[PDB]
Amino acid sequence: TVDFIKKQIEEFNIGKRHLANMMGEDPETFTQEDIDRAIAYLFPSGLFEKRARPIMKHPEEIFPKQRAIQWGEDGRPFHFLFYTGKQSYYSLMHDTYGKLLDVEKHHNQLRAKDLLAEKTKILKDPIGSRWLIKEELEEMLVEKLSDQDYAQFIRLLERLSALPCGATEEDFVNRFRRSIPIQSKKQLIEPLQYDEQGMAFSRGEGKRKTAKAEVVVYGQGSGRIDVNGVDYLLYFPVTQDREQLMFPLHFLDRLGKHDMTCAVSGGGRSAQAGAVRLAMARALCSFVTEDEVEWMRQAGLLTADPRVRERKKPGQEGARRKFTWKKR
Amino acid sequence: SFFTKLTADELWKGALAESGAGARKGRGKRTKKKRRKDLNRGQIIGEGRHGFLWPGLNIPLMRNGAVQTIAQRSKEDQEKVEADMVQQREEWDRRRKMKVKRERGWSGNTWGGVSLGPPDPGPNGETYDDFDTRILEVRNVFNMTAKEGRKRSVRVLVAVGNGKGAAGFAIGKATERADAFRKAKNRAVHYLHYIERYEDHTIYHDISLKFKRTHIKMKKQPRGYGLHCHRAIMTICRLIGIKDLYAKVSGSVNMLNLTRGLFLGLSRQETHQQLADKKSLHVVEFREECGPLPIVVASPQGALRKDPEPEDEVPDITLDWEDVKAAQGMKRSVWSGLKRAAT
Amino acid sequence: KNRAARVRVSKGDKPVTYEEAHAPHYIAHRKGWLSLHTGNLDGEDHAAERTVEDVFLRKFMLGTFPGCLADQLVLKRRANQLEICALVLRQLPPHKFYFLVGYSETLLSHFYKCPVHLHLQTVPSKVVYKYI
Amino acid sequence: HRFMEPYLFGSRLGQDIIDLEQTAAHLQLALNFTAHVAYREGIILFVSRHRQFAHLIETTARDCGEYAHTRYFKGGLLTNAPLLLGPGVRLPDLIIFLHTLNNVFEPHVAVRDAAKMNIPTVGIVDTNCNPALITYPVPGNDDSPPAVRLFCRLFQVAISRAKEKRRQVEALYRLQG
Amino acid sequence: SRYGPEYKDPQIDKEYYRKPLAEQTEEEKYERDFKKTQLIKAAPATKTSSVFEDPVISKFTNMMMKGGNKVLARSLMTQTLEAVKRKQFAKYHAASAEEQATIERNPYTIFHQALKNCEPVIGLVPILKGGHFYQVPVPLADRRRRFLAMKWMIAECREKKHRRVLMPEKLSQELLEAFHNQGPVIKRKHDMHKMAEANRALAHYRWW
RNA sequence: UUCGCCAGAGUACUACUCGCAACUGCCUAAAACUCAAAGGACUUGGCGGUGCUUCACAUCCACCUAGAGGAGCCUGUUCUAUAAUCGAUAAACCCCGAUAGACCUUACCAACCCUUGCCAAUUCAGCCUAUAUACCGCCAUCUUCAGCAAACCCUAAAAAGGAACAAUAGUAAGCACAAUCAUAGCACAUAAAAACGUUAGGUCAAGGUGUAGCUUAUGGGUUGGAAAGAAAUGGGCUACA
Ligand SMILES: [Mg+2]
Ligand SMILES: [Mg+2]
Ligand SMILES: [Mg+2]
Ligand SMILES: [Mg+2]
Ligand SMILES: [Mg+2]
Ligand SMILES: [Mg+2]
Ligand SMILES: [Mg+2]
Ligand SMILES: [Mg+2]
Ligand SMILES: [Mg+2]
Ligand SMILES: [Mg+2]
Ligand SMILES: [Mg+2]
Ligand SMILES: [Mg+2]
Ligand SMILES: [Mg+2]
Ligand SMILES: [Mg+2]
Ligand SMILES: [Mg+2]
Ligand SMILES: [Mg+2]
Ligand SMILES: [Mg+2]
Ligand SMILES: [Mg+2]
Ligand SMILES: [Mg+2]
Ligand SMILES: [Mg+2]
Ligand SMILES: [Mg+2]
Ligand SMILES: [Mg+2]
Ligand SMILES: [Mg+2]
Ligand SMILES: [Mg+2]
Ligand SMILES: [Mg+2]
Ligand SMILES: [Mg+2]
Ligand SMILES: [Mg+2]
Ligand SMILES: [Mg+2]
Ligand SMILES: [Mg+2]
Ligand SMILES: [Mg+2]
Ligand SMILES: [Mg+2]
Repeated sequence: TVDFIKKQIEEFNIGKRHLANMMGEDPETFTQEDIDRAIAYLFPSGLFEKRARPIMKHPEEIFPKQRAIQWGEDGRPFHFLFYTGKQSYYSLMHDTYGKLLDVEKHHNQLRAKDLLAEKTKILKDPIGSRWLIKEELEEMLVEKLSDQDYAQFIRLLERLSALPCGATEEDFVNRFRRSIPIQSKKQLIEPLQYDEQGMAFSRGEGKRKTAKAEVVVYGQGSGRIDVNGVDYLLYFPVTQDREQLMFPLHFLDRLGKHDMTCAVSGGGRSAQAGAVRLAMARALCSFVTEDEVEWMRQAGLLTADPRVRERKKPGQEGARRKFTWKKR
Repeated sequence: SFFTKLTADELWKGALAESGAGARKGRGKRTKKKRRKDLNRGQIIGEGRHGFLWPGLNIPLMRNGAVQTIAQRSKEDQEKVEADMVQQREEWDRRRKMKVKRERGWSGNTWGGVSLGPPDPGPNGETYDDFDTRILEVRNVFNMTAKEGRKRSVRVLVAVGNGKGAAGFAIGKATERADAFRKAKNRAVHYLHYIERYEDHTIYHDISLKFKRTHIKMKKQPRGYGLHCHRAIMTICRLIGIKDLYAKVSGSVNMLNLTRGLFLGLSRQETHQQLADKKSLHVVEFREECGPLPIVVASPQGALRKDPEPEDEVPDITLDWEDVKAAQGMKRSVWSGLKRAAT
Repeated sequence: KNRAARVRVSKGDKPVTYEEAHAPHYIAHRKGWLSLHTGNLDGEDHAAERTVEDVFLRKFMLGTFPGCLADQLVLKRRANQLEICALVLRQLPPHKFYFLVGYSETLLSHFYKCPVHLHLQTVPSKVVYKYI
Repeated sequence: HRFMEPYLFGSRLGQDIIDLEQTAAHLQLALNFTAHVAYREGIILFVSRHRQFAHLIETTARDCGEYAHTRYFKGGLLTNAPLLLGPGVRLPDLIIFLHTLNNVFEPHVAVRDAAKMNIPTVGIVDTNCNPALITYPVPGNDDSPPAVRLFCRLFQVAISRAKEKRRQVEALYRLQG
Repeated sequence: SRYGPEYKDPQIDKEYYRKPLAEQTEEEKYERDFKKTQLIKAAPATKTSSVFEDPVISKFTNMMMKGGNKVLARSLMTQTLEAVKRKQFAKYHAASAEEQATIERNPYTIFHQALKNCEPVIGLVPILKGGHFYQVPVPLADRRRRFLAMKWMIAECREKKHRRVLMPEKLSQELLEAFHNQGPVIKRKHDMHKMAEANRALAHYRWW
């Protein structure tokens, strides 16, 4: 299928030129972020699966990596490990073992000469380097891979890295390394806002069990809550609901140092109490140092409550309660 | 009423009950007659009951340089056309009802000895056109499965041979009989034996072989004793190229064991040239009808030993009682000298 | 076991189309609807009339083009004019194809009191998506 | 092994001793056959299942330009070649065994597959090997590193000489016409 | 169930975070608690940072709650505490000077002491051996003992009272009787202990 | 090189003889009669109140909560009773076909009328007549179990099986599983999906149907009735505070 992909490349180039001409943009500056945008407009297919939508990419992404020819016209295989089944993986293993042996002999000679110039280049914790996954290795090597052979390759790579690294060995071992994303879970702290000559003004939002609450906090007033135009004592007759309001302020010892006005809609009494508690906790982050906001998030004030009522299932009573199952 | 109709595919699928639940485990096979007729075989899309000849479907669009108007056939023409259409129905039914008789290798209702055609060509392009194959045994093999229960699979023994001394055998097992035939044919060519045939009509010497539990006694025969052997050994020898042979099978008559033993015995033959090489003596044939003429068949190439072999006054040969009875004329069985058909 | 709009898997030699290879639970996920109209919206009406017209069109076209139809028709309803898109095997001559399309464009129009458009795409054979 | 008795010189306090006269006699024929196969443009595969000299065998095959197999030998490799290797693949014309026995102390799969597929096999056999199916058995030691290196270098130089002489013969053939 | 296995239980104690510098062993754990990107579940509505709430009181209220009337259960608990406080105050004022230094009026401590007094020491497990069930004596876990202590009192006060008598009124008397080691809950605990002492010879049937 | 035995199985370590300190005894030892088999070994499933490891997360127990079986009512069945439908009727039926019965629905019955009787026509229409043990269409159960399976290859033959990662004959498209998708952000959960087959499982009464039966009738229309509870039982509501 070597010629088929080549023909598809020319057809894709011609189609890209035509798409640029019909869309009105410069074909020279036409890129994939414009190709997909124009496709989504010309063929607006509304489907839940993204892969089912129309797509026009370069053939190298659409078609998978096709295996190259292995033997010439005379039938003689090119690579010397063709009859091993996996001529790419086994060649890689052979090269890795040869480099390991070269490193070992060079280190033995250096120790005989009583010289130590190498360093430990295996600790990549600050960089955030990891080993290749099976899919990543199968992307590099066109042939299919297994689990045991992948484990052997990883365990040989770590053996090679555990030895005094050479000059050309480090770059070879680095191409099998992948960077990981930031695992920091620190939330964004809203800056203090000053609106209408008002100092220490902040806003927060919360949601819990179909209840939306928006709370504005002023850091210069006394401690009181105004909910929906009425005081919290009147709006929450139940003491537990008022304890929900007290939970964030008591954790920060800011009972009588902030004035809060809340607007909460939806849900019941407890759902509204939870929503306003979450909104107040998220809004108080601006008035507190970075040390206690983490304490609040560890105490469970800055995290949402995904506990939502499950939909009732057909043939059941309450999405869990089954009907009376008669054995006979 | 029009919305209540369905398609012909569903109508036939429901009428034939091909995917019925009673024909799965084996409750069927009572009425084994499944026939589906395509109703759109000889129906012209333009023809109809009223006999209108549309310019775009029935008649050519332009005739005599002008356009044709909507016309209708006469009653006699419609009768002629419908008579031809009816005649086509019985013409097709005549072909459908006719069944060609199957091959009778050994009997009218068996697959033993029937011809299966030349084997399929190999991947590299080699074609086996001179090779002919025969089926020796077809057996329905059943296996017990956890879900279905009995699992019927057909196992077929198939022997290939070209008539020039090259032949082989194989076993193909598959769910379908045709698939088993194909698997056996495609696998027989990979295991081919070469049989040394004396004068290309008989074997060099008599062989008495004892397989697992089957005893095979084969004796060399002249040009006038053509293939007086078992009904399967005759087919195997016909495929190999042997035209004259006498073989007796005693003990178990298992087809696979018989075939394996026959092939082993034919492969373990000792050629006259091999005997001459191993004995360093001339091999001389004394033909009965050629008198005392010392015909030499094999020459001991190499060092010809001048020391004569030790002439034993009493040979200690492991004789056979059946052969002794045959030589002494004690074989009074009525089945030994029966007149049979030709090879 | 679910059996609605589901073609059972054979030994591995039957040809299936893209629409046939997808179960009905994949509708609007991997495959779309064969017909589009405004009758199946929230605040709209006249849905039964559209459904019966669509099914009559299916049954009429199946007999109109026997044996040469590749897959299910596409019935687009857009501002009082009805478009019917079909995929047909190139078994019939274009002389007969034009006769059939000219016949249908007027028959359906006069039967449903609305303008219709008929579009046919000729294919050498049925397109195979899964194992064939 | 019972079939190694004719190939043994004797036993020196429990350890069997392999005679070297027959070793050299077999090795001359083996090297001549390998050189002729290389000269006639034949595919030569060095097979050995032994986790001590795998890298050495791979390097020797790379230097020779011939192919090597020192990893786990798959089941239908030589037999089901059209499905294991590719649509149409040319099987090796010579198989050279550097270790007849595998890691499980059993006869190798290829030593039987080559006989099944009619592929000539030159093989180094120790006192515990089975030379019945090997076309050219060489009675020697396959456990000593110098012993392995000696055979590897002998086959390396045989292949190099065969290829160089083939090239010289072709160069002369070019001037012949 | 919506929370994944990576979610960790929150810490509500404010003094745990107020002084992290007083010890170094807790520092090594609380510094890596957030480093591993450990997600924390939402704090339950029942549990808060208030100093006047107790987990034992919350558990007892949850056990007394019928259906989902948490407000009614909380009102019953508050009324029971008020009743025990007033009954203790009445006896404090009716007693002389020497008894005032011994009688306790705090409801929380007397509730905890009554629960501990009615907590069983060992329980019985039915083990099937030879086709018959034997009540093998067995040591009980702390949570099981506390749950049994609460459940016995709740079951006794729900059924062994008159219709006119209210739940807080019955519970106030029962708490005092349990605190003074005179209640039917204590009698039931003694009965269980005597049954265990009778079946002690069958303790070899246990295999754990 | 010899001796003692073996001629289908049951009859039969039997009957009838001889011999024996044995007298319900031992040795030797048939026949009538019945069958086309009787037997030894092996493969794969299934099973095991066999044994050894790992499990059960609403599942078995150790344990938690709320109910049924007690009362009334509603409703569905099994029974008696009428001229008065039918099917389901172990898990997988029992507020099930029916997200639904005063006429119609309604296929049931009694009284009465019409017989090329819906359609352009048809020695034709029409049948809720039988067969779900002939079907398609749709589902139930194993079943949130993972296996099914085309093309090959191997076994000192092959019924069948095909594995050792420091690897011992296994490659394998595909369908399953998984992933993805939806519950408009992730994760979880739910939903959805769940192949090949087992139960000749349910459905000729959603609809058409192969076969066998009706045609002044098993077809088509109108009116009136299709009760009732001696009794038992399933599932729910109300409570017994
Ligand atoms: Mg509920
Ligand atoms: Mg016959
Ligand atoms: Mg026989
Ligand atoms: Mg050795
Ligand atoms: Mg007898
Ligand atoms: Mg006896
Ligand atoms: Mg006796
Ligand atoms: Mg349960
Ligand atoms: Mg209740
Ligand atoms: Mg009850
Ligand atoms: Mg009741
Ligand atoms: Mg009924
Ligand atoms: Mg019934
Ligand atoms: Mg059932
Ligand atoms: Mg009526
Ligand atoms: Mg009625
Ligand atoms: Mg009727
Ligand atoms: Mg059925
Ligand atoms: Mg699997
Ligand atoms: Mg097999
Ligand atoms: Mg596969
Ligand atoms: Mg999502
Ligand atoms: Mg998931
Ligand atoms: Mg589901
Ligand atoms: Mg899935
Ligand atoms: Mg049935
Ligand atoms: Mg039924
Ligand atoms: Mg019907
Ligand atoms: Mg019926
Ligand atoms: Mg009842
Ligand atoms: Mg129900």
